[PDB]
Amino acid sequence: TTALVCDNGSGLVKAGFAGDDAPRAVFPSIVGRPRHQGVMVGMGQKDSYVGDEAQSKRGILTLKYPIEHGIITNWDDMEKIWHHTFYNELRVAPEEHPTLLTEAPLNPKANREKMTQIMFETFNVPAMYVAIQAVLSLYASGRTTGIVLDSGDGVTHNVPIYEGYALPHAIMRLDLAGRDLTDYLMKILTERGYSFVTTAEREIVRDIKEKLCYVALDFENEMATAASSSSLEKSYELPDGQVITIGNERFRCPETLFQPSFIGMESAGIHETTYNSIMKCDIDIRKDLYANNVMSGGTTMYPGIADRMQKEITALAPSTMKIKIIAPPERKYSVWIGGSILASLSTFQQMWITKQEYDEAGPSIVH
Amino acid sequence: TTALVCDNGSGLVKAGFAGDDAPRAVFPSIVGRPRHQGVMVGMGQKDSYVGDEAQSKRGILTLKYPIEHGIITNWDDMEKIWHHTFYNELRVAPEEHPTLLTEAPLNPKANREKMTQIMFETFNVPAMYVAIQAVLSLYASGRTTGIVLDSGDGVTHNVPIYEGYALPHAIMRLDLAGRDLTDYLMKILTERGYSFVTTAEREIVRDIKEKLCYVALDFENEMATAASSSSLEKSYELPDGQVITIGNERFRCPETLFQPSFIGMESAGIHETTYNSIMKCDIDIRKDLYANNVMSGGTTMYPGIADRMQKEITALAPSTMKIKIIAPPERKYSVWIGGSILASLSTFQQMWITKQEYDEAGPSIVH
Amino acid sequence: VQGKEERNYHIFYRLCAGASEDIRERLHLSSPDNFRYLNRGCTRYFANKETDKQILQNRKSPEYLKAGSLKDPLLDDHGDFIRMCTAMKKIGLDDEEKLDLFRVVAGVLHLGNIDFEEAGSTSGGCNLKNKSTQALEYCAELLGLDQDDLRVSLTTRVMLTTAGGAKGTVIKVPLKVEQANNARDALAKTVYSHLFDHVVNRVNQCFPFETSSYFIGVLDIAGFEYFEHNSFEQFCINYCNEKLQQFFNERILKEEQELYQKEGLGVNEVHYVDNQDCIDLIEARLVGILDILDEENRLPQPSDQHFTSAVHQKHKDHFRLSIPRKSKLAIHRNIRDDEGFIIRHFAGAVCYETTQFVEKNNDALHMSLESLICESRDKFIRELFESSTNNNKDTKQKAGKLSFISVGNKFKTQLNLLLDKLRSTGASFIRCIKPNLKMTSHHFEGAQILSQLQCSGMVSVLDLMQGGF
Ligand SMILES: Nc1ncnc2c1ncn2[C@@H]1O[C@H](COP(=O)(O)OP(=O)(O)O)[C@@H](O)[C@H]1O
Ligand SMILES: Nc1ncnc2c1ncn2[C@@H]1O[C@H](COP(=O)(O)OP(=O)(O)O)[C@@H](O)[C@H]1O
Ligand SMILES: [Mg+2]
Ligand SMILES: [Mg+2]
Repeated sequence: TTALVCDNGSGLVKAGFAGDDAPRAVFPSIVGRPRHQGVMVGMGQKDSYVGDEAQSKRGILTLKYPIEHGIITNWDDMEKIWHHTFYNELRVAPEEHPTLLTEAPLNPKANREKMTQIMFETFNVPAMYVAIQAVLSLYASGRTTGIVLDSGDGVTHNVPIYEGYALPHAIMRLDLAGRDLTDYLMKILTERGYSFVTTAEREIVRDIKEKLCYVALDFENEMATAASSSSLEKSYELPDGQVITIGNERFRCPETLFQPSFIGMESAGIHETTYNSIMKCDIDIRKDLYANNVMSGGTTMYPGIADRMQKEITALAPSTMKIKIIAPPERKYSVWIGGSILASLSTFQQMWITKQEYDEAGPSIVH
Repeated sequence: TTALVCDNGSGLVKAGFAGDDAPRAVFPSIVGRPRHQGVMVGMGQKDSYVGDEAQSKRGILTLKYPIEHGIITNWDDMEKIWHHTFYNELRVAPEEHPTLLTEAPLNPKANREKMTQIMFETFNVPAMYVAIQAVLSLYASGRTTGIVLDSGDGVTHNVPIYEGYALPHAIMRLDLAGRDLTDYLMKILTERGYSFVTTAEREIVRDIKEKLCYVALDFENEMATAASSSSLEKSYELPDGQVITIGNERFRCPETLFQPSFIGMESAGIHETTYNSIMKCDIDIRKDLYANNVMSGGTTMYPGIADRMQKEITALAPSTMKIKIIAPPERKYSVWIGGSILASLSTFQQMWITKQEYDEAGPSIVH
Repeated sequence: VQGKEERNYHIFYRLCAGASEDIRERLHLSSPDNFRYLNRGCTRYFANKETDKQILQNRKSPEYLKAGSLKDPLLDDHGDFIRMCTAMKKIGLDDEEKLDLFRVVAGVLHLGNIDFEEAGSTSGGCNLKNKSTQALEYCAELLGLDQDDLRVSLTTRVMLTTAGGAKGTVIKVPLKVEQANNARDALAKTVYSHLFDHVVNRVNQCFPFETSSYFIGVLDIAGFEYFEHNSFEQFCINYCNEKLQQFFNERILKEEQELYQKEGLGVNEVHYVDNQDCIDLIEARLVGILDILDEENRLPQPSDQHFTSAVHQKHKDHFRLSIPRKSKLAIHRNIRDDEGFIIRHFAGAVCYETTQFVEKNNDALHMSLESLICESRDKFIRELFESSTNNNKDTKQKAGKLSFISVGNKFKTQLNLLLDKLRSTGASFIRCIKPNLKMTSHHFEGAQILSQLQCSGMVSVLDLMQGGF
């Protein structure tokens, strides 16, 4: 009866049944092997700790995120993620539900075949389907027109959709935010003398990337007032006991996301990739893409957006057009709140990939 | 049959079967041959006396500790130690049990090989293993995390352990306490006109190192009150009837273990070696090394630690990080009560190095 | 440690319910919510309409105010305490000794509240809590102990260094907080254990035997009790019924072997109903499930999740054991891998969860406290923990070895003292069937009878019997 929406995060894999509150389980996706000699012969050690337990056992493991630059590293670690996810979080057999899985918008072939094929043969689910994470964010806002953003550590996307059709010729996938912001924050915190190099400790960079950082309203003028002897210092306390006072770098990192020339690649900022996707749509429709600019994904949770994004777009777009950007709370779970809306509905009860048709057809059932 | 734990003291050999009370026999390792010509043709005198009888026959022997600066002098005297220990104390034959021996955490290789090999050919025991003395001090107070101290006459050590892994990078070996404290008491007791130079008499100094010393809470202020007529004088009575009156020097001898500057040697006190092993451990784990500081051995039995050690560490450690220093009673038997828990417990009942495997492999089976 | 909606023993409810104010003033009782060995489960009394009027307001807990007396047509916890003392007049006990059989029971109840915090890092150890000061004073006059000597005895491990040379002495090493919670409850499972042995030995002297030779006895014990969730109490019952099932089928095959060749109806054979693979699974040395449990207590820091992964570590084979999520019945598929197991027995597949499983097993009555309750400051009490009048043990305190002592072994070892006594005797198996749920006349339930035919070992007899005579 009830389906399961399990969202293949780039973070942060999310799992929870169909409808209607929030995901049951969210955890850092990491697998970590034990890297030092064991001297208490108890000992009960497992092949790999997943997160949560690999985030409560930091500093004695070697963290490996199973998804990197929007593609999964190997299914040897991924299947162990799956077994962990269903069993010690949700507490339900995969043989008892049609499931609903997600992938990234514009992802390499044959990563959807190899996925579809392994998951049926390993867990023997009743039926399954794969929806792209951006499209679902329409449902969470109730839109009938507008551009959708799935931005996670570390692949973002920019997809424009009109009532009620998607355009194959206007979609942009950037492998640019947010895990490159994580590496950049580590590159500019070494710049003020606090040295971080170890895999486990890299999570601490993510926790200050979450909490303390923000986006400026105008870069050049926040940079000017930063030069003052006036304080921008916020004091963090670290696990070992150490105290870090950061100022300039705090607004530098998530400002980072405009002008990717700060790293140095030729790709233009979210400012322009948003715009270049809009001006790749048909002429009459462009009118209603304005004011249906909907941000989404957890890496948009800096408090300095969306009115930075707004002030920048309104300057570049044609004059006298009413352009607003929709940014509410919930954005980290937006995609999931999409999936949640879908899987309870009819007619889409009959659009699942059923087991007999999968057996006859094989993995080549992409279209 | 029940395994036998015989601890290769730095001191002070301890011997007793696997668990659960206390060691059967303790004596301070000395061998002594008779140094003057015999004038009673009775005679009955043994070629080598071990202790207890070599500590009863003081003044007519030349005492030689077989373990000097953390290593055994030669196996000619050591084998006679062993033979006395198993046979004329514990009464059991080595042929009837697997045995358990102890070592230093860091000690000359291949003198653990040569040891293991000689002991197999001399006593022809069924099976054995060699455990490091520091690790066992976790077991004694049932800790799952924390930094371990085996400080005996004369090897100290500092090993950090995290549930239940030993960190190789941070293991620190100090060749400081306690025989150099024995020599130091003899060096500052000549300063009050009582001279002790001959081998037998050197034991008496060691015995006054046990009972009458203590460590100060604030050095500079204990030194102040010593200069006045304010009594810190305690009267000791000496083996041949003599009266010794010590003041200042009573707290001076153990204070040597802080600040090795008193000997002039280039090393840093237990204060700083504790810290220096912690700040060679991975950042996340440091949180639980604070407040799982476990002291151990017999040379930490001064009645003026750990709350000196605490007040000094608490000044150097990061601000408002809670640091519990746990020093239990029974510390002289800590190592042994550790070993006892292990060798009685399965799984490790089937993990001793056994005879058929040893005979095929040879001394390299150590690692 | 009483499970959810369960109670303790019935003397800990009949003394609370049936005590008057001329009985409560000499024992200082209060309502069940106060005592930790009573608030853990259910605090309600069994009663009938007439006695429901007589239960005092100061004997009622918040649960008693909310849900009232429990309805049962025969149990009366207020009234049967009156009819208990009529039977103590009949059996062979006087009223002064009956009063001494109420002082020991009330001392167990005021033991059930002591708490232990962590010391102020004063050279390690644990200390008692400030709320437990008046709670120790109100317990020590019931168990006959000194309040200044008992505070040491509940916090330290007393041993000696006296065994050879030099100056020998007795040193004191304090215990950890979790070791003090397991040690405080170990005294209550020792004092009530020797009190029940004093009532049965007193009853056996009320009608003493003339001599001994042959004997015909009746063994009655709890059946194959299995519920919605199965506890540590149900793991030892279903292991006890499996061993009694081993000797049961052993006597059935032997009767057929001594009848068809003795009344001359030919020779025959059958595939015996072996349960040795189920027995080795539950109790085998080193690899068995109960063998891993008594070993698990010895580890530096006990856990219940580390115990569970070790069960399917060593039992990676054996058909009669599977993971909890594999369950035939849907209800136990909400359990996760390191939280339970399913063991097939002669009554079918019974799942057990492992939450708090190790915590209920770990008893340890150390030297400093076993050698304090034996030296009690009251005289009727010192006779209860032996040496006995006949067959005196005389265990001295000056010895060393063994400290904690095996405890997951005492439930199997004490059962082996009866199974080999049964193996030398004949047997007369009387199976009792309950026909209906309410215990009402003429009623029959084919929804209640058939489950007791399949869980009383009766099916195993019918699938062994294939004789055709
Ligand atoms: N308050 C916040 N501010 C900035 N970044 C955040 C915040 N909360 C979460 N993040 C980032 O968002 C990421 C999670 O994004 P998510 O929506 O899970 O992407 P996906 O669903 O594709 O995995 C994390 O890697 C984290 O670094
Ligand atoms: N009460 C005491 N105060 C100070 N030092 C002591 C005391 N008791 C013993 N010692 C010292 O401790 C040493 C014994 O330490 P021990 O734990 O046996 O080391 P090891 O086990 O490495 O031989 C002896 O040499 C003695 O000098
Ligand atoms: Mg995504
Ligand atoms: Mg040592």
